[PDB]
Amino acid sequence: MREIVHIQGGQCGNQIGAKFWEVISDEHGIDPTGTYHGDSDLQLERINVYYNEATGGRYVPRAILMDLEPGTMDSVRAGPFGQLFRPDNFVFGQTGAGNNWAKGHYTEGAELIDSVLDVVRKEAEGCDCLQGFQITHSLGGGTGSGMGTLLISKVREEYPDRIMETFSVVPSPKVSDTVVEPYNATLSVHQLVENADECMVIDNEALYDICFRTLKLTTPTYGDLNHLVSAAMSGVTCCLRFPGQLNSDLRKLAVNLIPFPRLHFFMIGFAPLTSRGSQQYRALTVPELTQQMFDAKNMMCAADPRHGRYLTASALFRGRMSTKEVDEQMLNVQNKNSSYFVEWIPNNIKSSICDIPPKGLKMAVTFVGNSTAIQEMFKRVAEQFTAMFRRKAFLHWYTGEGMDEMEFTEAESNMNDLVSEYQQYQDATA
Amino acid sequence: MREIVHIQGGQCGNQIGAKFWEVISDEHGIDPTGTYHGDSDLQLERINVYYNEATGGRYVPRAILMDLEPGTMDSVRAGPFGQLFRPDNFVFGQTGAGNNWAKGHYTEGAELIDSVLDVVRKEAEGCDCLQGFQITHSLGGGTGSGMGTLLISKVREEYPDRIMETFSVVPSPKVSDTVVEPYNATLSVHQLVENADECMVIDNEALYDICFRTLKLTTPTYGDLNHLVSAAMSGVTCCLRFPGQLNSDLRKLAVNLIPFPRLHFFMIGFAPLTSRGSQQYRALTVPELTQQMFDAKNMMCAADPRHGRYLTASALFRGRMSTKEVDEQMLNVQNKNSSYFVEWIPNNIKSSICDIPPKGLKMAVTFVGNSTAIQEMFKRVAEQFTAMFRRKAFLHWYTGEGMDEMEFTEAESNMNDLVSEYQQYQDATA
Amino acid sequence: KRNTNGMPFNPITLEYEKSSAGDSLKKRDEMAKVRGYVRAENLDTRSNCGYNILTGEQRIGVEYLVPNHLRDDYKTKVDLKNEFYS
Amino acid sequence: MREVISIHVGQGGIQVGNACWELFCLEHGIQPDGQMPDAFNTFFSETGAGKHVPRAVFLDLEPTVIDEVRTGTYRQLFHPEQLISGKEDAANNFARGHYTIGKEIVDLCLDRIRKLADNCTGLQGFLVFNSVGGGTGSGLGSLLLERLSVDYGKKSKLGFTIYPSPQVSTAVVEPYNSILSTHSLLEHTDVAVMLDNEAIYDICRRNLDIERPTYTNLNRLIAQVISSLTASLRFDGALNVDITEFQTNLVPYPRIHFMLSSYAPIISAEKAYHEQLSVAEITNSAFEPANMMAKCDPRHGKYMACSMMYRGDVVPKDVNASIATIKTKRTIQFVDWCPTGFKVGINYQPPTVVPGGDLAKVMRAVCMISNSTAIAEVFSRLDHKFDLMYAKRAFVHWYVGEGMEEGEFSEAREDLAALEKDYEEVGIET
Amino acid sequence: MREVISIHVGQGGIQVGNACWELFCLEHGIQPDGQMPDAFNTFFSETGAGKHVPRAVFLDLEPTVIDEVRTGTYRQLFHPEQLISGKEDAANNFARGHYTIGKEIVDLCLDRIRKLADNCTGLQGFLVFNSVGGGTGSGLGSLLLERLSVDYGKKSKLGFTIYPSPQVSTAVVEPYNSILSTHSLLEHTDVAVMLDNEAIYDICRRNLDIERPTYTNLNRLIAQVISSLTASLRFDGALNVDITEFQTNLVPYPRIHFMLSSYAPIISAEKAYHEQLSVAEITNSAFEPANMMAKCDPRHGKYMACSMMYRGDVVPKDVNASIATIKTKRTIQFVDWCPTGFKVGINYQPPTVVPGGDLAKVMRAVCMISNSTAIAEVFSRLDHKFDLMYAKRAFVHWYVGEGMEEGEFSEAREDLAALEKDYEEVGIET
Ligand SMILES: Nc1nc2c(ncn2[C@@H]2O[C@H](COP(=O)(O)OP(=O)(O)OP(=O)(O)O)[C@@H](O)[C@H]2O)c(=O)[nH]1
Ligand SMILES: Nc1nc2c(ncn2[C@@H]2O[C@H](COP(=O)(O)OP(=O)(O)OP(=O)(O)O)[C@@H](O)[C@H]2O)c(=O)[nH]1
Ligand SMILES: Nc1nc2c(ncn2[C@@H]2O[C@H](COP(=O)(O)OP(=O)(O)O)[C@@H](O)[C@H]2O)c(=O)[nH]1
Ligand SMILES: Nc1nc2c(ncn2[C@@H]2O[C@H](COP(=O)(O)OP(=O)(O)O)[C@@H](O)[C@H]2O)c(=O)[nH]1
Ligand SMILES: [Mg+2]
Ligand SMILES: [Mg+2]
Repeated sequence: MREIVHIQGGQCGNQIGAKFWEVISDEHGIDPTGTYHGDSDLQLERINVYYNEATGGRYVPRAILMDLEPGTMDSVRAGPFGQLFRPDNFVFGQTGAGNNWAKGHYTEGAELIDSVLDVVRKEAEGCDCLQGFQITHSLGGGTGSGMGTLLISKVREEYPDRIMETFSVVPSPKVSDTVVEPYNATLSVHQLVENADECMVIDNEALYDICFRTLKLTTPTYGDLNHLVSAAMSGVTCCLRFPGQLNSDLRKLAVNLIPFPRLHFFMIGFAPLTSRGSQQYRALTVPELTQQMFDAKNMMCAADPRHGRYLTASALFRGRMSTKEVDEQMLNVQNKNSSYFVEWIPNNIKSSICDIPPKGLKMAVTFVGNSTAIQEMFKRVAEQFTAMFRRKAFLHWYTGEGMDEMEFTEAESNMNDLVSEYQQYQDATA
Repeated sequence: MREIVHIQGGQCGNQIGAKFWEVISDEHGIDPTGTYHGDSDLQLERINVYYNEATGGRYVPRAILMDLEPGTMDSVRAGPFGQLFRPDNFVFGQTGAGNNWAKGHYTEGAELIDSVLDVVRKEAEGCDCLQGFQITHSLGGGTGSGMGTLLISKVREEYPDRIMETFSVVPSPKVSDTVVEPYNATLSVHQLVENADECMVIDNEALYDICFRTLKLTTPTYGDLNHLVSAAMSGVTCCLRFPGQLNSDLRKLAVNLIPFPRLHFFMIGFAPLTSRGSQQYRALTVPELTQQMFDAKNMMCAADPRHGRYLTASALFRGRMSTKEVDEQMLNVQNKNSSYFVEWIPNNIKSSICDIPPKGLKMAVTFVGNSTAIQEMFKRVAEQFTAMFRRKAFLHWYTGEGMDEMEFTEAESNMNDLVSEYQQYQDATA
Repeated sequence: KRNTNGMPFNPITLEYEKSSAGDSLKKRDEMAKVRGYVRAENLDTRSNCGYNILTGEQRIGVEYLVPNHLRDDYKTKVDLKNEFYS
Repeated sequence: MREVISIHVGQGGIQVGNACWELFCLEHGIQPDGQMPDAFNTFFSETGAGKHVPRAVFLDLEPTVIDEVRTGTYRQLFHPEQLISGKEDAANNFARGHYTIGKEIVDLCLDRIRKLADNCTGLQGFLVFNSVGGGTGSGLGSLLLERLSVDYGKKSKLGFTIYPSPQVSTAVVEPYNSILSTHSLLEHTDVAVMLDNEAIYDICRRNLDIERPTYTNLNRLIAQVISSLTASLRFDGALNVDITEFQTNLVPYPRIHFMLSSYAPIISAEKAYHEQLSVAEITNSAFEPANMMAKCDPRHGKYMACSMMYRGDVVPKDVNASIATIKTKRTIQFVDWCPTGFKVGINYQPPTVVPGGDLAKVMRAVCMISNSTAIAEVFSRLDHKFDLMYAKRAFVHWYVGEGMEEGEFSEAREDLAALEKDYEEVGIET
Repeated sequence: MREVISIHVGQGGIQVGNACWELFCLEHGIQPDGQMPDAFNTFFSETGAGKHVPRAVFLDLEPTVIDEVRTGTYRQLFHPEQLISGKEDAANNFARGHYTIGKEIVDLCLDRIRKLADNCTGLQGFLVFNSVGGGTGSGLGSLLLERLSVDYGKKSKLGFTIYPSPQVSTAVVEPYNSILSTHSLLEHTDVAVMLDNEAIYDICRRNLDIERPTYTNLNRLIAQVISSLTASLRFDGALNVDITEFQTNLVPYPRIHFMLSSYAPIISAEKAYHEQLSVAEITNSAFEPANMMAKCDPRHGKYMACSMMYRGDVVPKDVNASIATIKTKRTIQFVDWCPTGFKVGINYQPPTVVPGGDLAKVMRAVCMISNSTAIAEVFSRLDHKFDLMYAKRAFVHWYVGEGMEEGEFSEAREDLAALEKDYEEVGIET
């Protein structure tokens, strides 16, 4: 019951999913052949959340994979746990977008999306009670940031009451791999605010910083960043698949973390994270988890959370632990940092406990906090956008496929209005 | 009981039968020497449907092979399972038709057909309870499209209450191998509508498209097209040879799929079909079968089924599966696609379940749907016919053997009337 | 040969009947099968620490999926590129 | 049980018959002595024990060529008394070989034809070879065709005539007898194929890279074309074609049966293997105007119907994918009243190589027989050449004194005018 | 399902095509005979059984180079009739190869292009190679580009032109046809890469330590650059880049698409292994002005956008840590309206070594494609050279007498003046 379907688009989203599904399968004891080989009874009670049942007793994820080029899905199939995905759900084009948002949203993405919407509708109509959808995509690419966001609007138009999740990677100015990143980032943020019920920003720069400083491993690769993102993704829905002292589905988090409908851009972090050589030194206790949870360097975004004030915060503890300690520590982390918490909403931290810890760990915490410090990312994105747009650089590529500069002006104005009205509440006082 | 005899004509029909009988023999465990070597008891209970019994314990098909030239039957005898056919049933002429419909229907086909009708009468009078006849022939050839269709009328005149099947390959304009295809296609369609109880159109172009896109094999050959057609042919009569939850003979399909006596031209498709490299990825489930079953590219005809509305549909599931899932999936495939189903006949999908799956597969589905989209094939055939006939091109070959242009005019008019009255119900509303 | 299909696997069953032509697939796939493991084995690994990013416990090998009947042929094959980019 | 009889008359006919009869003996494994050290039956007959006898007859009034045949290595092959020879040559005079000396020889030839025909049981038709620009060749060919058309009636006869080149000529009086022979075979032959020497000289020069060709090199290419045409009768193939299946596919009207041929690939062993010889490139080369086997430009006229034969390991889907490309091109346009104009045949036996010859061994080849509206140019230029000398009645006394009437020249001119008017009338769109 | 077609015209084009086609065959394991003893599909095509055929066509009017190709070790590889050859050379006259002899050859080339394109299903784009300072090369390249731009339209074409050196020159008239060809490809080619010989001579002398280089050493480096550019289409990588993803990242405006390349490392086996070849040092060497592949100074102008490809075992974090260092340096400054200018690609396959060549085997390499404002100097110096001789109308009679008009020289001068003004207008800060 109350299950969700997985939809991913683009190369970055496909690579994120290729590790997210591996993590989920390892958590539920599903072999790469789709056969259950788990140890505990609880591993099968709520498997309908992510997995479907077919004849022969094997399980198949309800994931939908889409891209405008076939290479990435032809590569993910040969990887581990690549056989679980149903071949029918693979939809792709023969041309690609070339990191051009217009091509992936107006000319090419519009004709292809009917086929993927057909299978999306097939998956949603069938399921017992829908909880919602979760979306993984990147804002630094053309086909992803175009087709995914248009699909968001199409899904929202047909299921207005369901919940919608988006895990979005925004292009940081530090590690830049594409010159046209500001254009399709700014165009995508315009559409994303209007339809997504929840959005979670993730930055490659913050992932590299975490890998270099906390784990202290010499050579980070995309596999480590994907593993961290996958652990963070799994931590959110853990209590929906396992029993606990205070169950809290996604809708309950939506109620408690979004004060106003347009303020739904969160930054997350996962604890504990320790190096291989120091994993024996540390002792896992609730104070040790909560001190690392609110650490500024532990956030999955380069945004500095002590440059603003938290509107609200959430924590999803895992493992068996006493609730009194959790509540007193949450109170203590809020009394010692009163300057960084907005004062006109008292008791702005939500807590939840799940009795099933991750495989290999005795305690774990997932942190989701809505803070005013996120304005800095939109500020720098808009700064680069307005630095590049004033000369009409690279504009002809977009304008040759039916798009105009008016949609750029409206997007810039709406993004600046969002930036302004997000900080409006930072200076608000009672 | 309720058995049928096999009659095939022409080179294309002989090549189709040469694989159909191999598939049937492999299904029933009959060696190419006519000796049973099967494993299951059910393999012998209903073997009287297709095979006769002779002294020495060997089995012989009740097939009749006819052609106007001896080469094709002299070649099929040397192939595998070629010894099963009784030498007495081979009837042939010494001249041939040369792809001329008039020669194969008026001058040469009229004198020879007495001998083949003698053996046809011998086969039908003897059998326990007749169910009917099934005919395989091609509309792109002269001798086939002439002699087969005249034999249809002769059989119908003597057995008006029995059922008659025809698997007809119509010449597509994409892959054309004969210049005089429109003439003998149009002449044959005129006679075929008046006598055949059921007709199933098959196109080489659709078979090549399927082989190139779904199976993704590099070099298709006639053996693969024949194998697909043979699997589709076997799927229809499976429940008549094996037990099941809801047995449904050919007459029951005739009742439920033909609303009006002149609308009996179906297009079919077989599922599942997967590539060699992806046969391990996929998991066989009822949703996976039904999503591929209604796929437009899976149809054995180039006609696009989302260009019209289904009058009715049928599905013949194979293997052991729950009926509740089948019914709910059939309902779901009809609620999500209400625009493509005619509205004045509710619940227009028939389902059947057979507990014996094909050898090597755990589940299989055969789809037979009567749709209004078939008009496009007759439209293009008539377009080519009227483009060629207006100049009286190649007309002297036909008119030199007692035929006249009046029979061409009547055939064109009747075919156009069929095209019009078939789409008349597409725009009909309640 | 008009009635025997181009390849050993009939589309309906997508499977083979034993003889060399059938055997090549039950053979080439063993080869072809091995090649796929190595890049996938490789792609996550060069990027990967080998030790879990947070726990730090030593990682596990990907060797389990391939059947042990062909376990050794895969052995030498992985090393040939191991030396090439050694 | 399928047979064909080839007739060779005149020096050119005998010299091309020798060329085809090395090739057939080599292709069926028969040694020059006639002894093998069931496909032979089309061209040969079994004598009961040992040698095989060709189903061919050689005719000539001038004894030199026959005497050369009866002393070469093939002296033991042919039956001694089917090499009918005369004493006095016609000496390029058409009236001689039609009225004076051919009549006394034609009876023996007809007796031999009857004696060969009574042996065959499945006679498909006759083949005849004759160089048109000679007395005995044209005259005896005309007389034999006229006798056969009434002795046998509806049996099919095929004529591989060699018309004179546009400007290159060996005689000075060949237009007269060429026009008269065209008159004679216009109403008496079912198929006529164009074979002028200049085009084949250009083919040899450009492709075979021979700067000094002789008649043998031309005759070997003609023999290869004949073998490609008749391969389908004696070898197994996925898509067979019979001789009787031509007038139903290439001959729109009884008067129009002159068509021109082409062959591909033509390449030497020194540079053949450096390129892959795909089916697409060979079928493109076959349609090149410079590779026509008759010196006519297809770009100057429409196409009516194309019958083109493949042999080797070609797959039908690759053939269809190449027919589509040709239909795409804007430089090749078909007539309005013919939507599809291609008849395709596929055979498995690759072309055989003759040792010491020019062509190399290849696995794929294509031979096309195409009927086009552009053929009227050769008739127009031959007519213009005829009129120049007939204005002054030059060389007429050599014909009037051999029994021919004065008015016989005019009616051939009228029939050519009628043919040219008919070709113009057919090619106009509706 | 992704393909690309490479066009080689002129002596320099054919001699660099040979250089790239040893490298591709070596990199994909294909023997020179074309036989292997799924990544090949980008450059090759499967013939069904055995050999592979390159997707390349060789053009030249002068037969010597093609004859050398057709007799070397690679005689069996290329298809025999895609090596189009003429009879008469253009002799460094541009008007000849654009108006007199190139027109009669261009039709065959276009037919070959169509025959190759119909085979591809996912055609990414075209590649073309031509030395600019020659008659046939520049003229036929211009004519082919002009025909392709209208036959296909939006398909991408890439041009690897070799402009003359600042002072070193082989001809005396090459500025004229260089300017005319720049005129022709300015409005017709999507990407143009600079390749003058003097810079590569200096690279060989300084790094490879060869004091007497020949053209083969230059062509091998160019082939390595091409392989590095196209590696991402046929090998798995953590950060892929497609050809269509260029005009969205390197081309700010439709007129500005001339950029200059560089490669690193370039080192011999005698001293390669003594140093570690870290990613930081190779990415520093790639940006050195002395390692530009075209003799232009980047210190004289701003950068617009840098697209730079890695291959080997490089980790993204090390790439980011090196992009930061380059942004730090004060000697490299980017244009004001471009905050981020780097597009990064990472591939896993290390560069392959050719036996007997100059370069050694290394595990890391970097190839950069950078668009900079400093490129205007080559245009200015070519313009100055052109004006000196056009003042007195020298050598003009060799062009006017080949069908070209008198005024055609002036408008190329005006377009170069427009381009130089545009480059100055873009580089000024706001
Ligand atoms: N293709 C081809 N044409 C030939 C050959 N020999 C002769 N011809 C043509 O035949 C024409 C003349 O007819 P011939 O066959 O030589 O002589 P004929 O048909 O026996 O007639 P007579 O002169 O009466 O003996 C010439 O114009 C030649 O073009 C040959 O070996 N090959
Ligand atoms: N990099 C490089 N440049 C070459 C090579 N061969 C010739 N060139 C350049 O090409 C210019 C002249 O054009 P070519 O390619 O030699 O001759 P073409 O393009 O065939 O034109 P034609 O003279 O009419 O035959 C010279 O200035 C050379 O700099 C080569 O092998 N490598
Ligand atoms: N975490 C992670 N990020 C990736 C990976 N591959 C690419 N990216 C990021 O995705 C961005 C490029 O997105 P792109 O591939 O063009 O998206 P697309 O246009 O939808 O295909 C880069 O800035 C990378 O930082 C990966 O394997 N893991
Ligand atoms: N599926 C299949 N179709 C075939 C085969 N052989 C021929 N055909 C089709 O049959 C058509 C020609 O029919 P034809 O042989 O002239 O029929 P006939 O006149 O009765 O002998 C062609 O268009 C082919 O597409 C075969 O082996 N398998
Ligand atoms: Mg003679
Ligand atoms: Mg040259």
